[PDB]
Amino acid sequence: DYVLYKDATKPVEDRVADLLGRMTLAEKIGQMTQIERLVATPDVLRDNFIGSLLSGGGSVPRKGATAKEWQDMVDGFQKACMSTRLGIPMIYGIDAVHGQNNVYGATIFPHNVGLGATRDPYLVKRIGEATALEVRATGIQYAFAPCIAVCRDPRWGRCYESYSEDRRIVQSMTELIPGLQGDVPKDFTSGMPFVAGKNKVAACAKHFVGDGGTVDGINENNTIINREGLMNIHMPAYKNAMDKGVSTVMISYSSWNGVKMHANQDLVTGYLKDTLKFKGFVISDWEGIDRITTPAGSDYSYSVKASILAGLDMIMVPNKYQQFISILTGHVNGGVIPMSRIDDAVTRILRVKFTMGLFENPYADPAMAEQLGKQEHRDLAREAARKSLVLLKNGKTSTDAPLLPLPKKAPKILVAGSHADNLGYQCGGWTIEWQGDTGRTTVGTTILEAVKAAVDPSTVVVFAENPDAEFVKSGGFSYAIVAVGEHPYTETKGDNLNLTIPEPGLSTVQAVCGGVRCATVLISGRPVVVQPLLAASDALVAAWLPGSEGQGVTDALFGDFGFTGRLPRTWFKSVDQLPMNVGDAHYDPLFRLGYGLTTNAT
Ligand SMILES: *[C@@H]1O[C@H](CO)[C@@H](O[C@@H]2O[C@H](CO)[C@@H](O[C@@H]3O[C@H](CO[C@H]4O[C@H](CO)[C@@H](O)[C@H](O)[C@@H]4O[C@@H]4O[C@H](CO)[C@@H](O)[C@H](O)[C@H]4NC(C)=O)[C@@H](O)[C@H](O)[C@@H]3O)[C@H](O)[C@H]2NC(C)=O)[C@H](O[C@H]2O[C@@H](C)[C@@H](O)[C@@H](O)[C@@H]2O)[C@H]1NC(C)=O
Ligand SMILES: *[C@@H]1O[C@H](CO)[C@@H](O[C@@H]2O[C@H](CO)[C@@H](O[C@@H]3O[C@H](CO)[C@@H](O)[C@H](O)[C@@H]3O[C@@H]3OC[C@@H](O)[C@H](O)[C@H]3O)[C@H](O)[C@H]2NC(C)=O)[C@H](O[C@H]2O[C@@H](C)[C@@H](O)[C@@H](O)[C@@H]2O)[C@H]1NC(C)=O
Ligand SMILES: *[C@@H]1O[C@H](CO)[C@@H](O[C@@H]2O[C@H](CO)[C@@H](O[C@@H]3O[C@H](CO)[C@@H](O)[C@H](O)[C@@H]3O)[C@H](O)[C@H]2NC(C)=O)[C@H](O)[C@H]1NC(C)=O
Ligand SMILES: OC[C@H]1O[C@@H](O)[C@H](O)[C@@H](O)[C@@H]1O
Ligand SMILES: OC[C@H]1O[C@@H](O)[C@H](O)[C@@H](O)[C@@H]1O
Repeated sequence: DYVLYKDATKPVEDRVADLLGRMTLAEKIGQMTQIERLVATPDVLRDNFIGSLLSGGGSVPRKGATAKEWQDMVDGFQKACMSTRLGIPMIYGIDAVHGQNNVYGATIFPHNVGLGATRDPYLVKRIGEATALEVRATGIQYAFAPCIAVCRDPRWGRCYESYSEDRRIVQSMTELIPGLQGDVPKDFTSGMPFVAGKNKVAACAKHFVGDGGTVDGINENNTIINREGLMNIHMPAYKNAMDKGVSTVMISYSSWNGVKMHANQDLVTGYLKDTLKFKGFVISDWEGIDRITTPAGSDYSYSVKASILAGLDMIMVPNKYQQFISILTGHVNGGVIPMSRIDDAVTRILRVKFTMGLFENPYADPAMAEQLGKQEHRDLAREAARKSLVLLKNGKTSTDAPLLPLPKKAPKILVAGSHADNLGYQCGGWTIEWQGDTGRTTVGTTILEAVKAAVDPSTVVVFAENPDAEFVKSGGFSYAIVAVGEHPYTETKGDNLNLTIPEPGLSTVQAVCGGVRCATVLISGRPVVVQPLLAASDALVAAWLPGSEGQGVTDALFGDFGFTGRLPRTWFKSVDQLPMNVGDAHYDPLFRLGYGLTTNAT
């Protein structure tokens, strides 16, 4: 007879209910299971009725794989899922958090902290739009973004993933969501999931909640704050996310007052689901349920019970799916987890899948492949990088000539520093590899290449990675541009109690600026100890992690555009002051939140 769930003209809620009523326990638990492409095979996907796949950081089909290679991979998995009895399409997720950043040749946008510097939500919406297109270029339908953490301590390894220490700025930047997913209809019910169709992707507000509030910025640790503080600082942007129809929410590894977020029924069910009326699906973080226990994974049976009873809908396993499925099945057969809980998880997963059009377009569109790295998107990334730059100093004394903007025509100029010609360094973490990497890892333009592309043909450009003082004094240079800063990092590898840049960095700046007027470009995920760099430099720019389009930097250095970025975080005098945020009783910054010098276009 007629099968209502397969009928594209029927309302989503009717299709969900029709399909849910047909499913076995195995088919239901399958929908709740998300696995790594690394453990996926056609038989695994078919036999376990798997609901979702992901690529973790650096999980790619081949080094340098084309958009088509990605589409073929995703479609191979989909074909297996579509061959099950009910033919429920899988959804494939990835960390597309500054562009489609795992993919070779994808446009890499500035990381979130630099976007916060722009104070430009429409720019961020446009970045969401371009990112959706590059993700769909690779056949992927689901991006684990935006990170709406409000980072309250820059010692956190993920501080660069947070738009600001100020929740109001994070709130405004939730415009990423309708960029990724499309604008919701007039009349939209807050908390319903939304994706416009096959040219958009499902978004994910993460990581719920207080991931940016942990003690001493220790990643995955305890956020110790009263309910009023949680609701005033860490929660607000989730409500903007509900209003904008975010499709999914990912749970944080962190704890709130000692309770694991992955086990917190009060917040996940009581608050997110029952108060905010969230109707999309709630996903774990990677091995998030394993980490409820200490040691992690020491009581996986408890991990499954605690997380599923808390209200999580989809588990990012991501590897040991057999153990997950077996344990969850046993809990349901034993009456420990009720069928109502399973039915709720599956209703939410199917709701997102039907809403986004996945049953109508389960396969990739080969005509989208050319969206990857498209020049228009690179032009956008270049605009964003330029807008993100914060000018901290432009002259050593109030009476010096301003150094910036620099002249494009000069006899001889010097470009120097470990970050001047290093694409990997300028992109930072979550670029190609999970932790990012060094050197030419993708298609882009380094600061050195941007300088050579910008200057008059008569300008001789000399590159020296780490010149000594005599080299500079003898070189006959008009000025120097020196780029230094942090190496790429992600998650706990970025936790850092000293916040001092690696050497050589300061030593290079001192050698260069001691011999010729210099503009220092600081590449970092966060404020770092900066007084010695300032003391040496004529001009200093905080460029954050500007991504693949290094011409964004030189657009401002050479005065094609004026500097406009403003600090989205407090710049501390000393790490012993931390945590120290705008509005604090004792607020003694080196530069306040909102500080930024300006220039005018030449
Ligand atoms: C402030 O605190 C931070 C965080 O705790 C700390 O930085 C970390 O230091 C660790 C050692 O103390 C280091 O762990 C080791 O890393 C070895 C390899 O490290 C290189 O490659 C990784 C990526 O694979 C980078 O992240 C590192 O920055 C480092 O990169 C190299 O750095 C040199 C010097 O600038 C450069 O010339 C190279 O080109 C560059 N290489 C690359 C590929 O980019 C590893 O093999 C060891 O087994 C060990 O695990 C850890 O990586 C680092 N984390 C970072 C930077 O995010 C600071 O202390 C050190 O800084 C490093 C760079 C080094 O110079 C140490 O001697 C410093 O003490 C702390 N600062 C202080 C205490 O003043
Ligand atoms: C030389 O540089 C000056 C400093 O940048 C610049 O004056 C600024 O111009 C900008 C852009 O027009 C002004 O921003 C606006 O401020 C409004 C009032 O609050 C906002 O409602 C606007 O939205 C806009 O704010 C920006 O929105 C985007 C976001 O990303 C930014 O962070 C945010 O600032 C800004 O207030 C001016 N600042 C000051 C101190 O005056 C000069 O531009 C002048 O000439 C033109 C371009 C015109 O816009 C004038 O109003 C402006 O004063 C610039 N001079 C020249 C000759 O180019
Ligand atoms: C926040 O971070 C702190 C610091 O990492 C966490 O405390 C640490 O927890 C680990 C257990 O995961 C402890 O390691 C264990 O130590 C015992 C010795 O007592 C040893 O026998 C075990 O094999 C294991 O290595 C570690 O000592 C401990 N450190 C401190 C200073 O307490 C803390 O649990 C984190 N909090 C949250 C909510 O995540
Ligand atoms: O080390 C590889 C894996 O580690 C995980 O903890 C990261 O979150 C994944 O993105 C990554 O694929
Ligand atoms: O790679 C999937 C997930 O891995 C986790 O380790 C990170 O915390 C998330 O930000 C990421 O989306």
